[PDB]
Formats: sequence, structure tokens, C-alpha cells
Amino acid sequence: CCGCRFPLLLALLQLALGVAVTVVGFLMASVSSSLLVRATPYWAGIIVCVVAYLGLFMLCVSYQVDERTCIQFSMKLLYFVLSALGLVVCVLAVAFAAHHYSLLTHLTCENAPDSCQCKLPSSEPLSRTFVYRDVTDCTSITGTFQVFLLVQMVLNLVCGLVCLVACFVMWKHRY
Repeated sequence: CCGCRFPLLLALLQLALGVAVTVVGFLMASVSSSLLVRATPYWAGIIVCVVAYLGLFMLCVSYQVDERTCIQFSMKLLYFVLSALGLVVCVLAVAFAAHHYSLLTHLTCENAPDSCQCKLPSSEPLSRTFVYRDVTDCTSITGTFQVFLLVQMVLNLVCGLVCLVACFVMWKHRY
């Protein structure tokens, strides 16, 4: 069935992408402790992995002889809904990661006792600073942190593209 193994391969590809996203998010959370949940989309990775889980369950039910066709098209509508939800969540993650990288491109940071103090240049002598605790050297913020952000945004855009083309094929077979 040409139209049947395509959801399976898309589901496993999205599983791999979500696993990579969650790993990158946990690495970012391990970079420093003072950061917030809004900063890293590891929650988004968890959500899209739950999306992959429910998609796998629906595909397993559908591959076996379904009890009801009513359940079948209800589950297909749910599959379309979750593909759209994964798309919107990945888009939000892309936007947040891009904004955070754009922010981190324009901070000057210095090493504080077991921490970092990153302040921004201002015309007035006063300025707003931020404290990143449990950070020995600020290079970890200027090094692996921005690499992690780039990998996270690449994975998020790839996953969003996957969800969008999944919706594309769904309505190319549905409308």
C-alpha cells in the first residue's frame, strides 16, 4: 500500500527529529541553570514526541483490521489536527530560538564568581544586565550555547516542514 507506508515513514522520521529536539533542549538546559522554560523548547520537543506517540498508536490501530470505520476517520481527523499542532508548535519554537539568538548576538558578557554577567552597551552610562548562574566561563554561553540554538532551530524548521508536508499530502488525498 503506497498510501499506507508513507505515514509510517513520516512518523518514524518525526520520531527521530523529536528525539534530537529533546536531546538538544536538555543539553541547553544543562548549559546553565538560571534559564527559563520559555527559553528552551524542550517542552515543545516533549509535546511533539507525544504527537508522534499518538500518531504511532493511530497507525497501529489502522494497520490492524479496525473495529469501526467511524473510529478510523475520527482518528484521521485527529491526525490532521495533531500535524497542524506540531507545525504551529515547531514554528513557535523556530521564532523563539531565532529571537534568542538575535539577542545573544548583541550582549557583552564577563566572568563573575561561578556565574556570568552579560550586559548591553548603552548611550547612557547605565545599562541593563543579566546574571547566568552556575557558569564557570562565559564561553559556554558564547560557544556551545549558540551552536545548540542553531541546531535547535534547524531541527525545529525541519520538523515544521515535515508536519506541513504531512498536512499537504493529507489534503491532497482528502479534499
